Amino acid sequence: QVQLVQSGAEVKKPGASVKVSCKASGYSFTSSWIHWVKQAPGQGLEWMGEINPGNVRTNYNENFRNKVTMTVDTSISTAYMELSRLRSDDTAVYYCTVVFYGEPYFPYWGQGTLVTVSSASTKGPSVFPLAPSSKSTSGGTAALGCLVKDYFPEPVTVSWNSGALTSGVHTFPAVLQSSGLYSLSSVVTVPSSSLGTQTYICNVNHKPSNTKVDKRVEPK
Amino acid sequence: GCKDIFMKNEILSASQPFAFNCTFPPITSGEVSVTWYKNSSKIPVSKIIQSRIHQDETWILFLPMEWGDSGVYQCVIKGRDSCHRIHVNLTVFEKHWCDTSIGGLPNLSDEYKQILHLGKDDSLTCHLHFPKSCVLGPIKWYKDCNEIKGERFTVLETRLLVSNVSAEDRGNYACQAILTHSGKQYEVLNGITVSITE
Amino acid sequence: QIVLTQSPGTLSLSPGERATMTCTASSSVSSSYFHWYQQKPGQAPRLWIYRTSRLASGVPDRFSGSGSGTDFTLTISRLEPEDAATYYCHQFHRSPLTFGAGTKLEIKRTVAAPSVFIFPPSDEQLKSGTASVVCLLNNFYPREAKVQWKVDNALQSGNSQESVTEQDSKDSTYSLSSTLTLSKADYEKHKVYACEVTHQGLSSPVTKSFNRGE
Ligand SMILES: N#Cc1cnc2sc(C(=O)O)cc2c1N1CCc2[nH]nc(C(=O)N[C@@H](CC(=O)NCCOCCN3CCOCC3)c3cccc(Br)c3)c2C1
Ligand SMILES: *[C@@H]1O[C@H](CO)[C@@H](O[C@@H]2O[C@H](CO)[C@@H](O)[C@H](O)[C@H]2NC(C)=O)[C@H](O)[C@H]1NC(C)=O
Ligand SMILES: *[C@@H]1O[C@H](CO)[C@@H](O)[C@H](O)[C@H]1NC(C)=O
Repeated sequence: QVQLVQSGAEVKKPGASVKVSCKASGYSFTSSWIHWVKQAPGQGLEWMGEINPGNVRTNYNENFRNKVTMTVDTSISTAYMELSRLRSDDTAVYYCTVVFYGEPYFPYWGQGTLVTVSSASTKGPSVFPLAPSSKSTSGGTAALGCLVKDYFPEPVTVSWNSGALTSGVHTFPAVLQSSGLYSLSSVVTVPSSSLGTQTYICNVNHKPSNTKVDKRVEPK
Repeated sequence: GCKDIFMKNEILSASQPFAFNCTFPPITSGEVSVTWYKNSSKIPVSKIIQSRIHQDETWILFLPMEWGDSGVYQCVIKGRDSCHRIHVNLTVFEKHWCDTSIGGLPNLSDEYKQILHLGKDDSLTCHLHFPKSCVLGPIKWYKDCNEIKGERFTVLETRLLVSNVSAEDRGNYACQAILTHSGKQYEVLNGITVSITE
Repeated sequence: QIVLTQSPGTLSLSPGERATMTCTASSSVSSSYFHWYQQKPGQAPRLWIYRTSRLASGVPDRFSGSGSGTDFTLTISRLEPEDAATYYCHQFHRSPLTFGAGTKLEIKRTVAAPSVFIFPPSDEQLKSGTASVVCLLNNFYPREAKVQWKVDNALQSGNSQESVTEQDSKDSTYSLSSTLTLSKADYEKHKVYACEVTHQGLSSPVTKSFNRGE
């Protein structure tokens, strides 16, 4: 199966540089063109360029002519995208895609990598449980969650029961607090009858600060 | 009063020398006159040798095929008591895979795919179909946009012999030859997606 | 640059209706190089239509792509809730590759009232000197909901933050989270923490409350 796995989110100071990786698998790395796409927050898709791992030929969009550098390491089937002299409008999600001969379109995309250009200090979040109770029931349904508070920059990923619990989950878009730090909650509705036998653990990940927290949400 | 035959398969070519022979047996096997037409049935393709598009014998020759040449081409095969009009779509693409992935081979048709058999002594073929007026020199072979150099790889006429085929032989191949016509040289480059079966 | 002008920017329609989005290219684009992508919030774009009219794997028959030259169209013959996403046109004909600005398709469904839930601050957070109270409005429609915080029947102002989800791909509803944040000292100065929700689906405002500790 053709797969593209990118590196995690990063935060970098203005003027600095960032290198995003894209590990490929499921096909012959040198027989294809790897492309990079920029998605600025609130904006659509912008094409940055392409690299052929076979002959290391690169073709960039004139808009990224002096900003981007695309390289590959064929030994580990990995493409790299490097932005230099970072500025505010380089904050965006970056995707890698692959193109095959005779198929001029993008059928396979990486998951994306958020790059934040900021002078502010990276901070990992604090995870608090949002415990179920009598004021959290509705038709024999109970709501519970996790409050992922005070982190910078975006993003945090939240999963429930290591990915086994996805049904009824709502992970909210983060809010910017007056402090400059972000905060979000991730909730789930479950049967209140089994609150005594089931375990609900939220798994919070904040790659920029290397924070990985697991928090068990117990009934109050 | 001419029997129209519409061909279902389109022919794809890069923006380079290209030729198509009006071979439609047994219709073209008798004592017939073959005439090519471009998006027309009233003005035949010119027979001027110095013309970029011209008829050479029973062939339509593009030296080179360029953006704008895509369309329906007709071969009118006239016999004593018969007339047939074969309609074939000829499509040109501008770019080559090793230069860029943009605006190139629009789909992977059978004329751009080949297979090599695992563990066997097999070969790849370079398809260069041109009239006698076109002389083709030796063929250079490429894999993944680099020239092929190996002990298991041998060049023989239009074939690339591959001994002891391995799974690592999958990839994009390219065969290149110099075509000479009326004292002028042109370059032909064909890509091939090569897969392996056990 | 082949500029792709996509329209409309937003489309709000009911299930079973016909959705139409156009893309006008500044220069002629060959049909084998014209494609559409579907993108849901938080995810990578997904190939939807390729070669103008070919459906990508997993794309339902209700989707249809057509066009030539400088005019292309994506049509959904009978909308399902799972069609809510942003769609983008794309050309692979001439460098640089360009995409349209997108057409965000919103799905109009019947009025759904929110299920309201309230969460007192955790003991772990109270220990650190801060107290955040969360009010949750679950699976409602339309997205217009009004959440008021009341501490001992006193309407609060200036100490809360709201966040709404994208539209759900199965039921076309929205969910909202309101967090009231106070210091531990200010949290202890009051007893009744309540959030009152007003929505089109509620005949009278719903109030979810708790007494600090009790
Ligand atoms: N009677 C009848 C009949 C009626 N309706 C349809 S619709 C349809 C169909 O396929 O849809 C096929 C038929 C049909 N046929 C039966 C009899 C017959 N006899 N010949 C051909 C033939 O398809 N000819 C190819 C060239 C070739 O021979 N190709 C084989 C090798 O290709 C690579 C070599 N090149 C070297 C470069 O020049 C072309 C050939 C051909 C293709 C296009 C134009 C021309 Br005019 C010639 C046919 C097809
Ligand atoms: C190109 O096509 C022509 C047909 O238009 C082929 O010529 C025919 O060949 C057969 C077999 O020798 C003869 O019986 C016919 O009389 C020929 N017809 C004409 C009009 O010449 C020719 O062989 C093809 N050339 C190649 C290289 O494939
Ligand atoms: C050939 O081109 C014409 C004109 O665009 C088109 O209508 C027809 O479907 C094409 N046929 C094939 C076999 O591609």
